[PDB]
Amino acid sequence: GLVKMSHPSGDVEACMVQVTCGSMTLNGLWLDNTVWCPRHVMCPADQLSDPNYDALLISMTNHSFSVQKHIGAPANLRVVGHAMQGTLLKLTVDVANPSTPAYTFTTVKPGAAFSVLACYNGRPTGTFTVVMRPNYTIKGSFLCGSCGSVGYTKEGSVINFCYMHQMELANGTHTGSAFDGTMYGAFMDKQVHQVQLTDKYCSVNVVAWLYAAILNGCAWFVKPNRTSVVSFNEWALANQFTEFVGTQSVDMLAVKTGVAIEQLLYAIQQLYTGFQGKQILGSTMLEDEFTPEDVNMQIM
Amino acid sequence: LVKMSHPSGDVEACMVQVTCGSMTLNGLWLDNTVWCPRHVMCPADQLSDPNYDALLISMTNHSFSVQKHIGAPANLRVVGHAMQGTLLKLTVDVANPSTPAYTFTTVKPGAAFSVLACYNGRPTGTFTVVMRPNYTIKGSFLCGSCGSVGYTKEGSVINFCYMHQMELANGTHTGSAFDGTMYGAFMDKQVHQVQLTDKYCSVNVVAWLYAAILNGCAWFVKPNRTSVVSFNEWALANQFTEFVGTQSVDMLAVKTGVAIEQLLYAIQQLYTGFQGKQILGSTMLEDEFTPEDVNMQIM
Ligand SMILES: COc1cccc2[nH]c(C(=O)N[C@@H](CC(C)C)C(=O)N[C@@H](C[C@@H]3CCNC3=O)C(=O)COP(=O)(O)O)cc12
Repeated sequence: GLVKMSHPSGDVEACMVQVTCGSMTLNGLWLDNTVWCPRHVMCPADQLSDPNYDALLISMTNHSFSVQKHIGAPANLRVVGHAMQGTLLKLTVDVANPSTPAYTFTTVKPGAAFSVLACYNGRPTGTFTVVMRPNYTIKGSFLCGSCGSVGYTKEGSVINFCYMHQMELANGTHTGSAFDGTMYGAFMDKQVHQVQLTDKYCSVNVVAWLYAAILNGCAWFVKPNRTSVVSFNEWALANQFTEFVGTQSVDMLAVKTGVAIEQLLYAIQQLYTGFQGKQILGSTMLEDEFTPEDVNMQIM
Repeated sequence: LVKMSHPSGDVEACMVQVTCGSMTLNGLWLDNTVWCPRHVMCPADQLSDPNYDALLISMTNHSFSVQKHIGAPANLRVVGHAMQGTLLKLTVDVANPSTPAYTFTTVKPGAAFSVLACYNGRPTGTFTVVMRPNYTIKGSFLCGSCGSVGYTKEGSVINFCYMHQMELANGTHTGSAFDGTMYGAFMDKQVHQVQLTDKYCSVNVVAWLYAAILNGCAWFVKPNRTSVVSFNEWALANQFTEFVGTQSVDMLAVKTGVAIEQLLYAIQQLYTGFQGKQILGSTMLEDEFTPEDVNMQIM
């Protein structure tokens, strides 16, 4: 009973713009008087292989950037200021966005989930939820012209913006910026080829998923045997597994099932070996794309 | 290959709480009409078998109160109530200023649509389902989600295709088309209901296999071929839907040079087992991705 859920995209659609510098164009996020977009917008296609953004910046001026609002309330958008921030450009416009929602800037830790709004030419086209892999990449769907799309969560009315798209790596694997400018996984926003670290299973999400299995009757894998957290984080470091860090959302699951964290840590150790042709909520491989928060809100 | 819905801000602009005595759920506000599941008239007790025909005439000028909570808040005075199928078609003295260009098309099994789940007239989450061959959906609805809406978008035209109404034994859901008719003809009544046995969306597996080939996973292709007509006869006995090709499945055939009928035969083999192999990271066949999905996302 567990489906990939995203926040309703509206609030964010009200903030998407197109940013242009010469002929290069991408997506931006118009919050109040500021417009954020990736800095590789300044760089001509020729210098993309080794750009000199400190050069490009000083070489640029407000007349280099044109911002346009293609959706909903149309907009006369004029830049009056610019700064670069890590891999992020911080343009200043003269009209505050009236549809600016309550927002903050938190950097996601691995394993956590967030919604992302897939935009092209400052026009939203699709929404989908991802999880921040331990190798600090994401398995989204992103095409030509999608940079500057945004990733956001939402507690209450506050949108926590967390991700701006930037690049694609090997096949299908993507990464980007936190809004403090820093690229996740210390990747370089250049057209060079770059190698990713190895992807690990987020152990906490596996735990949640097993909990959701218990909640839907699929419990055959629950044995009395228990492996500690301290012991688990040790076996974990040598089997492509993340340190298990327990949270109160996990304790809540542990009570309504009466099955302890350490019971499901020990099963994880057996099930990575092989299901031996068995299913848990329809799958043969451990699921790590669902958070304990997810399982709580969804199977509540 | 990710599960992807449309943006929802358009649909979010139309959501609305409808309240009728003790009962409350979501509606959709387009022009001067608010749509909603008709069981709001039934008091909570008497749902085991209501007389919606009785309940409707018992209604008066002020039986329904209607609130908009997002954007410009508002109570709306209703000026006329008509029924239609399992839905209440309510008439309101203010046309929705954020009304989009829309149609009401019934969805057929195998096709994907976006859902916007609401509780008390408030959008909370959005996802994408496929309509199961047995006319249920595998979704995530809780208490008060009644009235949430499923849609597709063809250009900038919202195609409303679903209003959620109920949950069967374990979390398989259904609702109505906007013509009023329940998918699967389940009854908007509080009784246990048998869902037919599901099947495999043959076309969506052919799409998914084409998604593999595109990503370099071609090991399962062999020059053998099963004809569509052969397949469907076979499908009847093996829990599959009949295959109906498409301009979109044809695009995959071209940019892969792999015939539909090769993957039809390839389906018949893989239905047994993968023989210790994996396809895009999976052991069983995957049927929730459409030929349109594969076309858009590997393009
Ligand atoms: C009667 O013996 C049964 C046996 C076995 C299964 C059964 N299922 C239902 C049922 O589903 N009943 C509908 C109302 C009837 C009249 C059609 C309902 O309740 N629908 C929800 C949506 C549901 C809530 C849970 N997830 C959803 O999607 C509304 O949105 C309101 O929500 P709430 O009443 O406040 O929970 C009755 C029943």
